[PDB]
Amino acid sequence: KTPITEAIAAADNQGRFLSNTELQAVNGRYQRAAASLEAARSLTSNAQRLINGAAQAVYSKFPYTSQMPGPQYASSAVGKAKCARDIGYYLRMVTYCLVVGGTGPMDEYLIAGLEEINRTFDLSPSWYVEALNYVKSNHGLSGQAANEANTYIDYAINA
Amino acid sequence: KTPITEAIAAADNQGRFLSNTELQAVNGRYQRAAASLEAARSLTSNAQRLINGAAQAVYSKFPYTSQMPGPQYASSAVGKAKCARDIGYYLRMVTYCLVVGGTGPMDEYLIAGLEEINRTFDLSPSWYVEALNYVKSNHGLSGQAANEANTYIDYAINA
Amino acid sequence: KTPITEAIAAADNQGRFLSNTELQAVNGRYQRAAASLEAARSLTSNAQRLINGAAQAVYSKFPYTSQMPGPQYASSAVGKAKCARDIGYYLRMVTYCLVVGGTGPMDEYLIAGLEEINRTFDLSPSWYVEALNYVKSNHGLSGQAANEANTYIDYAINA
Amino acid sequence: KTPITEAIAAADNQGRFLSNTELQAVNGRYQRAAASLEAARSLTSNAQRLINGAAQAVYSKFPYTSQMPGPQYASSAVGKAKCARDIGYYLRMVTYCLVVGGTGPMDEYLIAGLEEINRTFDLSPSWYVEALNYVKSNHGLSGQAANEANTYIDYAINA
Amino acid sequence: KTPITEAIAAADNQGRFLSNTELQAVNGRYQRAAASLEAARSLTSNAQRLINGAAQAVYSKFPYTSQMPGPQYASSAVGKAKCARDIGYYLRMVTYCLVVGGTGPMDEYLIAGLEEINRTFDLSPSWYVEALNYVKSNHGLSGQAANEANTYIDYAINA
Amino acid sequence: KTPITEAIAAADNQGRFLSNTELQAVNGRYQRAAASLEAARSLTSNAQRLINGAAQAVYSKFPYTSQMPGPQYASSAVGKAKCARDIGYYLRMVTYCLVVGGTGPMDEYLIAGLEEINRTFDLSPSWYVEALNYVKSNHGLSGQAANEANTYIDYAINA
Amino acid sequence: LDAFAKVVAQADARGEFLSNTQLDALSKMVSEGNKRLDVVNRITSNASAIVTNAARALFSEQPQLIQPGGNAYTNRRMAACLRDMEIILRYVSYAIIAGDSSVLDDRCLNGLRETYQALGVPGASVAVGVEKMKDSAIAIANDPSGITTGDCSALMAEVGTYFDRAATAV
Amino acid sequence: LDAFAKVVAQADARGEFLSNTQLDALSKMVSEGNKRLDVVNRITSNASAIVTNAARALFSEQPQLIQPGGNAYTNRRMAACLRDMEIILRYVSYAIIAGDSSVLDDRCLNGLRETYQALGVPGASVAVGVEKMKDSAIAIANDPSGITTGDCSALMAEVGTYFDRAATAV
Amino acid sequence: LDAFAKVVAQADARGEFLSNTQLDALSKMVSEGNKRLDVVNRITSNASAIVTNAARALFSEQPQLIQPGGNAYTNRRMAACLRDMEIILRYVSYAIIAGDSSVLDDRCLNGLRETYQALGVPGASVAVGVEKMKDSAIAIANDPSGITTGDCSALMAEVGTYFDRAATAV
Amino acid sequence: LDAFAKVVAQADARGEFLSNTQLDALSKMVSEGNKRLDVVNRITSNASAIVTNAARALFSEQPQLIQPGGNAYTNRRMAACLRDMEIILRYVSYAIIAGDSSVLDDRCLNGLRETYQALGVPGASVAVGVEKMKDSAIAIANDPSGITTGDCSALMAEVGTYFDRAATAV
Amino acid sequence: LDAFAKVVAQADARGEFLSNTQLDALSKMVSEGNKRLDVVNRITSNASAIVTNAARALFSEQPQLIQPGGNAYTNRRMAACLRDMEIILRYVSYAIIAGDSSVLDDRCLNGLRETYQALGVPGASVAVGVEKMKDSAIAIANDPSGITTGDCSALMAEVGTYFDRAATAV
Amino acid sequence: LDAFAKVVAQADARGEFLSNTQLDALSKMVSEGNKRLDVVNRITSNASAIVTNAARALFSEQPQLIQPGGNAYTNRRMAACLRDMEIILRYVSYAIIAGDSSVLDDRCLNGLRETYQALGVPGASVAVGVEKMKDSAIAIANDPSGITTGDCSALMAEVGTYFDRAATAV
Ligand SMILES: C=CC1=C(C)/C(=C/c2[nH]c(/C=C3N=C(/C=C4\NC(=O)C(C)=C4C=C)C(C)=C\3CCC(=O)O)c(CCC(=O)O)c2C)NC1=O
Repeated sequence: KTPITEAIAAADNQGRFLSNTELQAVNGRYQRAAASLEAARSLTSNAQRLINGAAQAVYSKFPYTSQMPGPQYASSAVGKAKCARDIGYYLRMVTYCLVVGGTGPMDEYLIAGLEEINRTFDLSPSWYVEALNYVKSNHGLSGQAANEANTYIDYAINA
Repeated sequence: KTPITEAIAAADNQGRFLSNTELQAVNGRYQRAAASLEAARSLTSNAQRLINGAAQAVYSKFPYTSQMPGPQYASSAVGKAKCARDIGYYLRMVTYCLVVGGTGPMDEYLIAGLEEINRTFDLSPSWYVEALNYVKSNHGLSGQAANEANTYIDYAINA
Repeated sequence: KTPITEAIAAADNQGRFLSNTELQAVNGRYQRAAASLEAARSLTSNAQRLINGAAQAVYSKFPYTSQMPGPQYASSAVGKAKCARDIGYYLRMVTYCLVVGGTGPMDEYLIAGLEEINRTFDLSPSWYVEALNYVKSNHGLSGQAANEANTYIDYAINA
Repeated sequence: KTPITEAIAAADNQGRFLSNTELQAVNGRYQRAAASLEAARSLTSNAQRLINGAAQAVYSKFPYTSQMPGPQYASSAVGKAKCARDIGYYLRMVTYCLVVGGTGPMDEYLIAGLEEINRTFDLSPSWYVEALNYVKSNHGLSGQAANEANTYIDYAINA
Repeated sequence: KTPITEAIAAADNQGRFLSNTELQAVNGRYQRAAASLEAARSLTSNAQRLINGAAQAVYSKFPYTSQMPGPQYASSAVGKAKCARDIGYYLRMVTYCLVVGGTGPMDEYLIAGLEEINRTFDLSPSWYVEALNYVKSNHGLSGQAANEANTYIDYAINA
Repeated sequence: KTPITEAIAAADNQGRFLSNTELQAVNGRYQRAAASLEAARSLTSNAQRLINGAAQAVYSKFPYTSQMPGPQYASSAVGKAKCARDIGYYLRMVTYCLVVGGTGPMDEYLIAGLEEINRTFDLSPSWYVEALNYVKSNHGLSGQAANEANTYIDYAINA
Repeated sequence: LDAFAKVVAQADARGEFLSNTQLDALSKMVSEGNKRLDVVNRITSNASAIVTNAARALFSEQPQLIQPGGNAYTNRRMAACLRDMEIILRYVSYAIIAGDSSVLDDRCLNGLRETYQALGVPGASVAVGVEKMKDSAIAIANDPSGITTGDCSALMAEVGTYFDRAATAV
Repeated sequence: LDAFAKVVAQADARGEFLSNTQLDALSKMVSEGNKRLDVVNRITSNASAIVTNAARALFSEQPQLIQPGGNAYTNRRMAACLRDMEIILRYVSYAIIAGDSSVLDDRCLNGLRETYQALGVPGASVAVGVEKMKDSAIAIANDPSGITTGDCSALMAEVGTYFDRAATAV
Repeated sequence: LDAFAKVVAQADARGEFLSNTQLDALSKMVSEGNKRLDVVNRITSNASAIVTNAARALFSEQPQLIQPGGNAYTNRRMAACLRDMEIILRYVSYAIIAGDSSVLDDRCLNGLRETYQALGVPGASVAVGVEKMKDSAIAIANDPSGITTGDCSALMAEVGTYFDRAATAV
Repeated sequence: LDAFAKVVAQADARGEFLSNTQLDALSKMVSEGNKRLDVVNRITSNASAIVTNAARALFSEQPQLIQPGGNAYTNRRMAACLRDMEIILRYVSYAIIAGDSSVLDDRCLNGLRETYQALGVPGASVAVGVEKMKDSAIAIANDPSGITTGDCSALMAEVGTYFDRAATAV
Repeated sequence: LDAFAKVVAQADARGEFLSNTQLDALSKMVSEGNKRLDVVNRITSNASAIVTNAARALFSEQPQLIQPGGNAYTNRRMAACLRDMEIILRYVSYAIIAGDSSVLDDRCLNGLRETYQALGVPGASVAVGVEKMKDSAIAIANDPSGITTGDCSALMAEVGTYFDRAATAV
Repeated sequence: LDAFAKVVAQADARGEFLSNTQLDALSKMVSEGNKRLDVVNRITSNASAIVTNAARALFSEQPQLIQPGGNAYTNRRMAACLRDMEIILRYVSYAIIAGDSSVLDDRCLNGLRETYQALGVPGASVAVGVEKMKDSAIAIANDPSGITTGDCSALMAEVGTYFDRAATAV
């Protein structure tokens, strides 16, 4: 899903050519590109700091994740590496969404099957919600670029 | 169909809330409103001249429509009044499309069942195609307002 | 569709053998063969005269078809040849219907997709309706052979 | 099912008007009426003799039906009255079929659920097959009226 | 169908693992095995006597089957051999049912298509019902082994 | 779902009467009743101790649940009362399962919608898994009554 | 049911063979068969013009139907309206070949008044449409030109009843 | 629901564990289990004859049902009628194994009076059919021959209630 | 296609009217119509006995088909087998009324060899079954008793071809 | 319909072009567009917490809903209940982007009172749930923090009307 | 995929953030956006004439297609043929708005060569049809009249590739 | 088939009653029944941990499966992968209660190698996953703690064969 694929899908589901109704939708996608790309460029330049910062905020909000025995926890070097990896996956998905003007990349690569994974591996949604909140609180963006970044971050929180 | 109803429909067909993917589509609808409204205002102010002008162009392109016996023809006062009425319906539908940013009004009020009507009442698509071409040639619009008006006029021609 | 294929189809749709109900239907098909074959033989012997006669009647009813510029018109040698070809197709389909006791040949070879073709190539149904009326007015058949020929001609007019 | 209802059903299943294909089927139904009505009139005049004759032939072919204990048998006055009643039902259904030019009356009133009834009440198909054969052997019809009567009798035997 | 396959089918139809609900069903299958196996062993040891005994009881209940002309009857050496074969099939199916704790073997090998066969070959259900009653009256089993054998015999009678 | 309702459902889904296949399943349900009822009676007598004991074990395994701010936690009197209530619901569902010989009561009253609830209210599956493990470790049952109780406890853990 | 099947169905409910008098009446229906087929053939062969000319006359009489806000305004509504006229004539034509109105009652008219009341389709204007098709259909069926001369009065009365039945139903 | 699930469902609505007295009552249902299975097995093993003999007695008592014009006249109607008797006995038999009438109420009887009223099936004659199956089913279930001797009076009363429930419902 | 539609379809592919010679040949098919209807009527009126007697003869000749382990052993397999014989005769009978084998090829035989090969149904034994139905069907169709005397040799040859076509196909 | 399509649909029923005054009003809706998108974005971006916090407050106020025997007792019922809150907020959010309540009326609220009455869902408690989501949604939409300062009073009133419409409907 | 989603999908497979250079390239696609929309709008607004004029030219060049026996002879075949031209142009137009051929490959072209080979549709004649639509579509898209003057050469090359891709595929 | 039904099906193909020796072998399967139910109960009661711990060990051994570009990378692919492990264990568990692999062959394994080859799922890595579930399942089933002591070696060998059969199939 991007505004462009959605426009096509809407036309194709009715067996018809693209109309102005869909061309105007794509115009909107181009109009918001400046903000989306400002956010994508900033989040990307700051990726290392935001990822490692978020991981540390999560352990401090939930100190038990540093100490409880079990593979689901960041109480080992392996666990910590998994946690930072995961948060990096979320931040990367946010940038992909920004770049395409839609939730598609997060939907396909991350949200589909998310509930099943968290349940199976005993990962708590709250840990990732805090990481996401740290990113939101710490990206340092302003204006419509912050709106854009926060829309997708909040999309993940809702998921 | 308007970009707004399409955005809703895309969200609702998947049982989900509106995402940025749909909000950006609606942004595009607002961005093209200036052009669409320039066209709607001009076509409307000039409606009488464009309708009666188009009707006269059709009779001159197809003089037989002024003389052939039959209720399908403008060879009576009733027939002429039907023809001018019809062309007025097309122009009015173009303005409605402009106003909503989409083909919906034309689709619902005019295009659905069009083929069946023309066939049943023995009305020739070519007569309305010429009226539409007269409007396009004579609205006097320029810039993106002409693009907008012509997109919907051409939409009707394709229909 | 012929009375025979319809009889089979009615039996087969219910997974059953042919009953008297269907055999009597086929008897009716044989009983009307004399009339149908009288018409088919006469229309066929007179094909050239009826086709070229009908084509000329159409141009005289609609003189604009001889003069208006456009590939849809008989205003060129190519156009005239297309028009006479087409009318020949209609007359040939009428004979095929007569020969099989049903609308099948016209349905399959001519009526399916007819509306789409006429619309696409900007051919007016009225031109073919007049050709058909000329054939009806000029075949010279009488008695039940005229009934048969006219049933199929009128079938095409309705289409 | 009669040739007329079948003609309608064939038209209606395709959402179309009756064509010549169906009118010729109904013509066949009228053409075979003379034979069908000769048979119906004769079978009806001779109903009492044919019914009581068939019942007696069945008991003589299967004498155990006159002696074996059980409600399924003609070994009581009640049983005999049921048997003659049943054979009368078959003969009456044959006349109805003749009258309408089709199997409909037998199909609806007798054949639907026949297997279930015979099984449930322990009635042997062979008893009714012999009754039917007696009727065929004893109606005394000739020419196409015999063909007609025998077609429906044989239809029941097949059932 | 056995209690085990049914347990699996119930789990699989819901895409779930076997629960206690199904394990307890299989426990019941093992608990009734003693009785079922007592019956299967006795019926099997006594198969020859029960089969030939039942066949003779059927001819004596329905003496016409020894005399009436036709391939459906035991009025020939071939016919008698078919009849004894058939009764052997029923007894063998009863033992199979006992062995698996369910109707599956009879259902698959004998009951599916039974009505169609009896009808087609003009075999009377009553002949097999009497054979089945002879087996029930003559197996000599007691206690829950008789209950088991009679349940399946009665199952066939109902069929 | 109980072995009895499942037996009915299996018969009804095929439009047939109960066969031995289903009666044997119900026999198994009665055979395991002694063990199931031993467990149900013991778990019930010991309900208060097991519930309050499990709740305390959960807080000691996950001390953060006693201190972290948020309505999802047992860091308030309300929270603690919710937690003990919940564990009581699980124990009560185990007894209901025992009593009916199947997972039905837990399935309907607790497992359907479980994932959605835990996710929505930010309750961690691990907290209830520990409560369940405490019950298993502390019911004090032996022999097949322990097997029965543990089957349903483990069923909930799997859920 | 066709007219023959109706007689049978009444007789089956009484458990009776048809009398010679009833077989005579059925014979008579067969003697009227060629005339009845002409009627069906003539109405059917002119179905498009029958529908179209009646609709045109209706809209001419009742211009409010086609004016903006009218029930037949817009091409989707006009198309629905033309299809209703065609459907009604189609089922009436089935009733004529059957010599019985059950197909028209069962598959077309049953529940239609309710349908229109729910949609706000003016049933009374439909009735006017159906009555104009009646008048054209009979004038066409009963045209003395191009057919063997004879008396079709009974049939034209019967055709009348089916169209009137429809107009009443809507 | 079966009888055990019913007790549970009532207890869950009050948020309660079952008392020892209720567990005792459930134990008692288990002690009656072999008798209940005999009842189901006996009725089921004789289902064809139960249905057929009851229908035969019904048609014998009420010859108008099978006379031309009667609701069970024609083989299609007779077949529907036999299938209704079978269906009712089938659902009654499910209620007996369940020790609860909810399956019979939910999947068979709910809406059936209405169904028959709409079709013109004589519900009262159905009731007579069901009552004759009741009488045969109990005489068969409660046959002292070929079974370990004991008292099934409570069960035969309970079986009665399901058949009566059906007869009332139709 | 029927035989008339086949001639038309060949002519339409060449863009031609039918010649008088071809109209004469079509006339001739009509003159053979009553004989063809007798053929269909006779085979159809005896369909049950044709199928049953052929199957009986087949199983008599090839006892291994019905012995345990045989493809027609068990009542479900025997029923499938009888239904195949009926289906084949049914489609052959359609081909006879059509005067063309396309319905038999399109709706029955196309893919059937493959079907049997996949199921392990012995296609060759099917062929024997079909050939015995051929022999009985022709002896019945061509019975000089109870019909106006005339020569049906051409038709009986044509009937032959459809049955042989089926036997070859399996 | 969206608000623009509504104006068009009213004008089409009168057969009229839109006046300059009506085009001015449509222009004004476009000028309010960025504010409206903020409203939708803010409510949507907080949808989970809006639903969850309102449900929590509801169950806190009305503990009988969640007590054994209560309509929201059991996890299946609680899940249905949470899904209803989500569905209602979802349709309200569509109405806000549309500037028209037809989607909320047509696809959500129409028939819902009846639905709840049939299920025994306490419609009035639903209404309380919807009103708490209203209060949270507006406080979130109208948060002066993190947005360009301006006056959204007209919009917040309009948002109010959709939530109130839902609460009235249930 | 659109062109932006393609870049993302390649990056996700490597587990990488997009580089500034790749974000620059995506920016550049946005700067070409108005031109691309003109291209789509122009081709779409002329779709009927593009299809019709190309088909006319095809049949003119290859009269055997429309002669009796030809693959586009009969109105049903001609209609199928026109619909194929429309479908191909429709999917090409989707590829142009997407800046990626995956929709055209996935939903149109994949398996089409096979489809035509099975039906006997002359794939090569289709290719000629597609190439004439290419030539008309580009001449229309790249018309210097009625548009702000600038250079669309890169786009017209890209449009070319989609039409050529289709012509190759058939 | 279960193991009892298999013996029957082999005997039916030969047309034979089971010998006393075969009835003895079936008796012996019944004597092993409680042990077999323990095996099913133990594996099933630990199914979640069996699947999860095996998948964890697999991904630990083969980190490329979960790395970007890996077949189990992304949550949708990981979820598919976990579901495959669950499905395989589920069908293996059915085979254990049945004492026969036909359900596992028919409903799970048949065509699965092909499925994976078409999707690019690494069948060999699946096999490793299945073998680790085998090792855990047997260690759990054969735990000497909390059960009446006896010898389950034959059963553990048989369980082995089903897991190995699956691993071979993928
Ligand atoms: C449907 C539910 C159902 C279950 C779950 C069930 C289990 C079950 N397993 C049992 C025994 C047993 N179970 C085992 C099994 C083992 N012993 C071992 O040391 C090892 C490693 C195994 C591994 C499987 C053995 C050896 C016995 C005693 C022998 C026997 O009863 O066959 C028994 C006999 C009573 C007892 O000994 O406790 C029962 C009832 N029965 C049921 O009806």
